[PDB]
Amino acid sequence: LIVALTFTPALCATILKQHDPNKEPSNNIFARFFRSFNNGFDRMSHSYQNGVSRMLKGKIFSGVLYAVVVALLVFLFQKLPSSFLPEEDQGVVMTLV
Amino acid sequence: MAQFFIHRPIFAWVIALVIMLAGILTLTKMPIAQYPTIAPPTVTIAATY
Amino acid sequence: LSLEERESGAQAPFLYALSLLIVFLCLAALYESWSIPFSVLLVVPLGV
Ligand SMILES: CCCCCCCCCCCCCCCCCC(=O)OC[C@H](COP(=O)(O)OCCN)OC(=O)CCCCCCCCCCCCCCCCC
Repeated sequence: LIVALTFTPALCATILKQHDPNKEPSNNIFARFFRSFNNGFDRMSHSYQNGVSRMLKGKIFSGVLYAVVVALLVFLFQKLPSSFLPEEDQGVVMTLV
Repeated sequence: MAQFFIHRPIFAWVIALVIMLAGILTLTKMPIAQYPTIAPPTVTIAATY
Repeated sequence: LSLEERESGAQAPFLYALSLLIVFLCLAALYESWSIPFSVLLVVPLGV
């Protein structure tokens, strides 16, 4: 938190350069890989928003999914076996005779 | 405060450098273990008849 | 003291350099410039 409030505002003020106008289009193989990724994430965000709306209007579906997750969480916490600290290969063996 | 450093980038650079310098110096004399000191005390008594 | 003697001497110079670097950094922060602190550091011999 201290760094975010002191160091990073300074670097944002000094290292970033101002050029987002209409003047500059650019074509590069790397550039294509980022434009596609941005389009994909835009699609993802639209789908997320639509799903949020459809979960809002459907209370039964939401509550049921929620209940199911909680039940599986309880069951799994019962089923998982326990231990203290994992066993390692420390390269020595002791025999008792 | 953020506004304060937006205009004194050299001062922020100095703060960062001082922090880093303290830690680099700290590591040179830091102990290295596998775990911290964790075993409890054990006193044993011995006697013969 | 003979056993102690060996360790004491060697470390001393390094701390002067360490001090000098920190003084420069604090001066640079004070003056908001990496240049001016030199004008201050240069007077160090005058004292000695
Ligand atoms: C995409 C690229 C990004 C890459 C970023 C790089 C990583 C940044 C994170 C740096 C933090 C490193 C932390 C190191 C912890 C190591 C833990 C350890 O096991 O210690 C071993 C050792 C201490 O024991 P010993 O072997 O006795 O050595 C001391 C005497 N020589 O340790 C030692 O020998 C002493 C170690 C001193 C620490 C050196 C720190 C290096 C800092 C590099 C940062 C540079 C950042 C650029 C700054 C811009 C400046 C304008």
